Amino acid sequence: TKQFSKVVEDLYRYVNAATGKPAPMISDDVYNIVMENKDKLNSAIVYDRDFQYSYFGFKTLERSYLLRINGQVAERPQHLIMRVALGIHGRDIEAALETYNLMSLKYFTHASPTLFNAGTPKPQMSSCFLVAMKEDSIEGIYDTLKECALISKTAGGIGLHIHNIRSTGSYIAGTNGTSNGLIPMIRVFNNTARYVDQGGNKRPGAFALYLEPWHADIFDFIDIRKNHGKEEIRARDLFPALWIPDLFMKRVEENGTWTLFSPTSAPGLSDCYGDEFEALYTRYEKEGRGKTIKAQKLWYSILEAQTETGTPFVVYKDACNRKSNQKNLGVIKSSNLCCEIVEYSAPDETAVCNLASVALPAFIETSEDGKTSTYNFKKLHEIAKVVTRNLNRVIDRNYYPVEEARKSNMRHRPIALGVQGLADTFMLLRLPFDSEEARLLNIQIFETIYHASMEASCELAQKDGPYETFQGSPASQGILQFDMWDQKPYGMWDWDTLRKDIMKHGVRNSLTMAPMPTASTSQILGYNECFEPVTSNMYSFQVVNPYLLRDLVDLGIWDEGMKQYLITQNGSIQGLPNVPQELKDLYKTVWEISQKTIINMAADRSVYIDQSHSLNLFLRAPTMGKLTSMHFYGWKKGLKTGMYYLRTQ
Amino acid sequence: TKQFSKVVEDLYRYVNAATGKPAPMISDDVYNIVMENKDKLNSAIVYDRDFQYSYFGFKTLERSYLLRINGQVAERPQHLIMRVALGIHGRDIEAALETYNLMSLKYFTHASPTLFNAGTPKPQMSSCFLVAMKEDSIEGIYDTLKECALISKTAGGIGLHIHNIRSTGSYIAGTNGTSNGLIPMIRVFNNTARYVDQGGNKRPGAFALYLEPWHADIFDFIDIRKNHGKEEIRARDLFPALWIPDLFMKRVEENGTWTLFSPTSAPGLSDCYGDEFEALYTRYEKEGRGKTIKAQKLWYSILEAQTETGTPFVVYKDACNRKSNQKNLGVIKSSNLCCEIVEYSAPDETAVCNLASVALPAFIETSEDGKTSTYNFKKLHEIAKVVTRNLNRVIDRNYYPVEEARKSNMRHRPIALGVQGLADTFMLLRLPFDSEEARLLNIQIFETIYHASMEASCELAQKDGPYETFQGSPASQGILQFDMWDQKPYGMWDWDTLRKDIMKHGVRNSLTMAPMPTASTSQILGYNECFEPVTSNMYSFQVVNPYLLRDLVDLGIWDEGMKQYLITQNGSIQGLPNVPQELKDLYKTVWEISQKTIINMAADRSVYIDQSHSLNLFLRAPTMGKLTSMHFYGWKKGLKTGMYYLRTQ
Ligand SMILES: Cc1cn([C@H]2C[C@H](O)[C@@H](COP(=O)(O)OP(=O)(O)OP(=O)(O)O)O2)c(=O)[nH]c1=O
Ligand SMILES: Cc1cn([C@H]2C[C@H](O)[C@@H](COP(=O)(O)OP(=O)(O)OP(=O)(O)O)O2)c(=O)[nH]c1=O
Ligand SMILES: Nc1nc2c(ncn2[C@@H]2O[C@H](COP(=O)(O)OP(=O)(O)O)[C@@H](O)[C@H]2O)c(=O)[nH]1
Ligand SMILES: Nc1nc2c(ncn2[C@@H]2O[C@H](COP(=O)(O)OP(=O)(O)O)[C@@H](O)[C@H]2O)c(=O)[nH]1
Ligand SMILES: [Mg+2]
Ligand SMILES: [Mg+2]
Repeated sequence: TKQFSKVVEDLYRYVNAATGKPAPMISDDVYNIVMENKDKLNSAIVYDRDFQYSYFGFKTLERSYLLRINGQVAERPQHLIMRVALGIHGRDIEAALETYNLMSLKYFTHASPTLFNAGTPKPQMSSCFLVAMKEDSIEGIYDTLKECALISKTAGGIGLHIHNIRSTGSYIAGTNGTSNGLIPMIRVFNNTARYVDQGGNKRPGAFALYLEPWHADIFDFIDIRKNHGKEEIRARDLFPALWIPDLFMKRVEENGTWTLFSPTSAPGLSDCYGDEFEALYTRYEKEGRGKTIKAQKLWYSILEAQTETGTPFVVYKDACNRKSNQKNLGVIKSSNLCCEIVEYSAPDETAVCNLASVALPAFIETSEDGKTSTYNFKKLHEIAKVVTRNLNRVIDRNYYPVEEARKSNMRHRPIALGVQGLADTFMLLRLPFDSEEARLLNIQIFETIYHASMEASCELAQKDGPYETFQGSPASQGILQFDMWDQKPYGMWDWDTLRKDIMKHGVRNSLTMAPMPTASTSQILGYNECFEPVTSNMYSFQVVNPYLLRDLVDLGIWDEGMKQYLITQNGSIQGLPNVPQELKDLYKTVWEISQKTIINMAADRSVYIDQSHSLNLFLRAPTMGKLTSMHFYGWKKGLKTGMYYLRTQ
Repeated sequence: TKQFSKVVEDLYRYVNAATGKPAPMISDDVYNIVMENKDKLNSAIVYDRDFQYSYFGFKTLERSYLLRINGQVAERPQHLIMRVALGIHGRDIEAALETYNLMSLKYFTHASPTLFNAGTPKPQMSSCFLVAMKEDSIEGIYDTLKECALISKTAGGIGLHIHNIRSTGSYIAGTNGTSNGLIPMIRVFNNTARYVDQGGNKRPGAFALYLEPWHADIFDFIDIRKNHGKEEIRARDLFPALWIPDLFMKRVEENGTWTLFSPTSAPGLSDCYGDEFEALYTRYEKEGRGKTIKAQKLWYSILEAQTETGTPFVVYKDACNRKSNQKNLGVIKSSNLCCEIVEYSAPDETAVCNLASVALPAFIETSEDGKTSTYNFKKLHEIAKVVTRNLNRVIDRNYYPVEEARKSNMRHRPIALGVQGLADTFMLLRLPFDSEEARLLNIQIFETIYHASMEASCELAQKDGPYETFQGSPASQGILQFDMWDQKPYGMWDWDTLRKDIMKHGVRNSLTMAPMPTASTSQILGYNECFEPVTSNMYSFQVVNPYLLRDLVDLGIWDEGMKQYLITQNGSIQGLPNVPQELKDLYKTVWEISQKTIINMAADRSVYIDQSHSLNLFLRAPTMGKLTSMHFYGWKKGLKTGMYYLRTQ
């Protein structure tokens, strides 16, 4: 079917034939809206815009995104986009059309759960949940398990922190028995992640687990992904993530000692950070409450697990807490599944985020005369304020799987904007990733996205009031993200006036920035993942980097001896017979870029990031000394997410 | 320590040294009682009675029963017995001493959880829980999981019925996904049984699962114990039990069809029985709601699973429901872990039982002159009324792990008396198990235990009122167990007067009889398990049946050629060179007794059994035809528990 209202009509009237059950795929209010504005909405749609998707991006859309009736596809990409626009915007037709246009022209896109569920009856548009283990008891464990199950019924990944659970051998009152510890309890959770598929479909598993490196069960925990296992000791479908206090990095650097506690013989450690933590830790240590070991014995094991599995993830507890606008809430005990979100959670508050990404290439414009291109920072600023408003709408229109998630979200209203196609943007603008021009561009991009999102949230706070927990926040006092890094902003945008308005009117959102992986939403738009360099100049069907391809032909030098060398060399063009140094410098693979520049750039953009970002590390010829220096480099650079995956060859 | 109050004192003042935590092992009221009656209670104890336990029975007591302080034993058997007596009886010192005496002289014993926890702070003295799957939803599954976890924190086995859970492929509303079915949900439960050890001690695993043979997931379910598995398809630590409607046995016998439904496409089947079930089933069948198959295809698979694993257990739904005094409550959906308990359960009611067993040998008395022995039915009657009162006390003094278990138990007050050492009783009295004299003795024993327990409960109903749900019950109408089998009682006891009193005054207990396996409590007292024949005349340390041993020597014929033949022949004396036919007939192994006599005897005693009993079947040279005839034999004999385990050689 062409006509959109006709498509909506089918979707809405759909009935499951195998069961005789009316199975509507559109909500009542979004049906009524479409029908009450059929002519406007149908004639707004430009189907020519369906041809903006590459063969692969469209096949990503077809396989898992466009709504289906009886297994056959029912939605054209333009129909999905308008459905999302209405689901987000409802009655505000003006904004719906604005978002339809911006999205269909590929200026930005919303995270997968949004694309799946916006305008449908069960509108669960959130990607992230961070859950607190409720209590160190069988009941608390099982209330928490139930909660993960209920959340796993819907789209979205889970970060779960377990710092409060009794380690192996700890005592259980009213029985000569002792605790089994973390591993056997992790196994239960792993099994629940395997069971709750949403049925029998394909994105299954995936809980990230958060632990501080002092927990006595740590050596087994970091190893939960080891493939050569002792079998029952592992958790195949779960991800270990380390919640590292500075003290640990210090002890490792000093080649000193590290002490392992059960939370029960050393209470309160995860409910403080910084100097208060170091004082409590050091006191417990001297009081003989734990099992002292050599710091570097744990370190060696961490690196060994990382080298082999790519995990555990590394997120610095102290950086996260010290530099968070949610610090008036209490101590943040975890990140999330992909290490971008940094939000407070408690037994009654399960932190949620809704994400979107701005497509960075869309703002490159030659508009001057011929050839020479610039970057439209003004349009970016403009779009980022649109994306900001959309994500607030989503907050209010979202259906929450559990009450801890609704209570959390309505209270603090956190939002997460990110990017895709940074590599595309550098490549188009003739900038090497490690160039000074790339370094500058990365700072200014993140500056304007942050400023925009903050300005738009301040405007929303004027219309609607600040978020419930604004007062007492570092924003209420004028302390914006970069301030908490003790830096002046780059200064492309007027921060004094914005800060002046925040202090006066509030912001609508406790948080706004968390550049995410964009793993599937980068494929729809056809750009490179988030903020990371190209991994290979040969996609695989087998595709060669389009900006590379173009360049080779313009030089004549593209034959077959060129096509074969690329498949040989893993899409690297370094040390290749007849290629200019300019291309070599431009089309470096991530394996060919100084992991130090990656971390520098990460640290530069990080002053404009409210939350954190999913920072993969790529080591070509990996060693323990090499990896050690990347961890400590990022740690001293003040990073929140020292490391997402360790990807290796 | 000798002195009991001194032993109590230590137990009560105990402190966990590893943690500095006061870890009392006696309750406050039982401490105060002991101290307030020290002289009476200490001088009541006869330590000479500790020598009534065989080497093996005492080592059973030492290993897991007598309370420990720092791993060292702290309790003499006489101390445990008095602790149980007080835990059960509290302030009623008279009854405490009565029970101490009867128990220490080995007239009866209480079930393991009682021996473990009576008089201790967390007094969980129940052995059995039957749990209802709460709802066909992720929430209901997980509320139920939590509940099993909480119950598995304490002693006792669980029967769980799952008839209401959507089979594989069934539809899930608000998602193109479909159900995973029973197997993946069973796997979750299996994993929770493995986790909740009570810590790190030794009786772990064990949930029995109840399903009607019409559930579409049945072929995989019956196979959950198969050792040669497809791995993830199994549930190693759980037990399948079949809840079989008569219709199924009919269809199998008629070589007809059997139809498999999801509970969602055929609702209400587990919430009826008998003719109402057959009408609803047959209607669903004709309406095309299920997947028709040949009855005998399911049958063949059942027998194949049973032959290999010993499971599933077989309990007849219709026999259980038709012949239950709890039938005014609603339709009973399961038995329990060992197939003795038949009690109603609902999402808000989790059926509980407290068990004890009467030691059948203790009532044999020569008292006449010389040699000739009789059986004291009058003393048995007397003791069984004591055991009855004790188990009511336990109801009121028990600590319930979950509120569904307390609500259930306080309402209907079910009790479960059983026996051990029936084989000992036959062997002592010179009766072959398959003799007419054994057959008679089995009937009269079960008659007097039933009558006693009923009389004592009627007396309690006069003191305390009938149980909440007495009115409307078959007991309130004069329908006692045997009446529901359309039989006159054997007539050793005056049933008219008892029935007359019940009708007038009520009974305290909805149910009273459920002969259980006695697996460990038969070893303490040193008798053969429950009501089953000796399996071998050679225990194994290696011990030969004591009544056999004695007989051989009295005949001279006991050398070493005799000792070696017994270890050869698996403790069988059939076809053995120089042994009288009288001994052969007396010391038949269970493998040498007509499984038909077993079932006859089972069916005779079953008219005096309120609930059911744990009826193992023993097939020497097993075939599908042989097994088939035992199942149908027991089914037509009207048995509730057609089969507990299939034990084989
Ligand atoms: C019962 C049980 C608990 N545990 C763990 C889970 C919890 O983290 C921890 C204690 O939980 P719980 O024992 O359920 O909580 P509790 O009320 O008994 O607390 P306490 O005994 O200390 O007063 O023990 C096991 O590992 N295995 C078990 O069998
Ligand atoms: C969500 C989910 C449910 N199930 C099973 C568990 C339940 O038995 C059954 C439905 O449970 P639920 O879907 O949790 O209950 P519901 O509110 O969605 O009920 P319905 O959709 O039919 O209105 O599906 C799975 O096997 N896998 C899954 O991923
Ligand atoms: N459950 C689940 N959630 C995921 C997965 N990948 C990403 N997410 C969630 O979505 C967020 C970012 O997703 P991203 O990789 O950018 O992909 P996108 O949401 O499809 O655009 C993370 O913070 C996760 O919580 C997954 O494989 N499983
Ligand atoms: N959890 C658990 N419960 C059991 C086990 N064996 C028996 N039970 C429970 O106790 C009841 C009868 O136990 P029985 O075998 O006679 O042994 P006893 O309770 O130790 O005397 C059953 O109905 C079960 O619910 C076991 O191995 N594990
Ligand atoms: Mg507790
Ligand atoms: Mg439901």
